[PDB]
Amino acid sequence: SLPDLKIEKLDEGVYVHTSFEEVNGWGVVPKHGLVVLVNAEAYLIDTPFTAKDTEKLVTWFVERGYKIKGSISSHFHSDSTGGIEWLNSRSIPTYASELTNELLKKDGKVQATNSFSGVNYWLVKNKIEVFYPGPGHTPDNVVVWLPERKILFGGCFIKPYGLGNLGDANIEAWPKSAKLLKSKYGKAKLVVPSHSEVGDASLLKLTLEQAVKGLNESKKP
Ligand SMILES: Cc1oc(C)c(S(N)(=O)=O)c1C(=O)O
Ligand code: NA
Ligand SMILES: [Zn+2]
Ligand SMILES: [Zn+2]
Repeated sequence: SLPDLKIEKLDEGVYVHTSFEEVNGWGVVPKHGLVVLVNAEAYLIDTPFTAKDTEKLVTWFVERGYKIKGSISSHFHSDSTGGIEWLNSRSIPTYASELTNELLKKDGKVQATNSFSGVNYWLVKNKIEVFYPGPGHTPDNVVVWLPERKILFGGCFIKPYGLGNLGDANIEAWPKSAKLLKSKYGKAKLVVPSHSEVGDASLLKLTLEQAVKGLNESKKP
C-alpha cells in the first residue's frame, strides 16, 4: 500500500532512489539515496528501508548492465542500512564507518562487511568521497561527495526546515558540525537530503539555522 520505489536520473552517472515508510506523526516519509555509476560499476549511497526494495533497486541496475560494486550507508538508522543484510547475502560489499558499525551492533542490526575510520574516506578515488562533519542527526552521520558533478548526499544530517527525529541526535554538537559542513561544501551544485527535495548549497546554511534553533529549544524546561 506504500508508494513504489522510484528511480530517477539526477545527473550524468547519478540516480536518486526514493523508498517510502509510514512514520508515526511524520506521515508517509520519502527516503532519498543515490546510485552512482563509475564506468559500468554501480555504488548504492544508502539502501532503501527494506530487503525487497534493495533487491528491486539492484535488479533495475543489473538488468541495464551495471555491476553492483558496493553500498555505503550514511548512518546506522534503517533508512540508510535496511538492505545491508540482503546485500551481504548476495556477496555485495557493504561499507560503513567504524562508528556506524558500532551503532548498528548496539541497535541489534546486521553490520556492514567493510569499515573505515577517520574523517575523509575515498570509497572510489576521485569519484565517491565520505566525509564525517561531526555528530548531528546521529553521532555517526556522514555525507557523500561526488567531486565530478559537485553533488553532496547530505542524508539525514541535511534538514533545511526542521530537524525531524531527534531520538539519537547530538543537539549540542549539531551547530558546530553544520558550520564545518557549510565551510567545506559551499561549492556544491546539488545537495540531496534524505527526506526533502534536492536543492543547492543554501541547504547547508538552512541546516545550520535549524541546528541552532534545535539546540535553543533543547535548553527550555
Ligand atoms: C523523517 C524521518 O523519518 C525517519 C524514519 C527518520 S530516521 N533516519 O531518524 O529514521 C527521519 C529523520 O529525521 O531522518
Ligand atoms: Na558484503
Ligand atoms: Zn536517521
Ligand atoms: Zn532519516
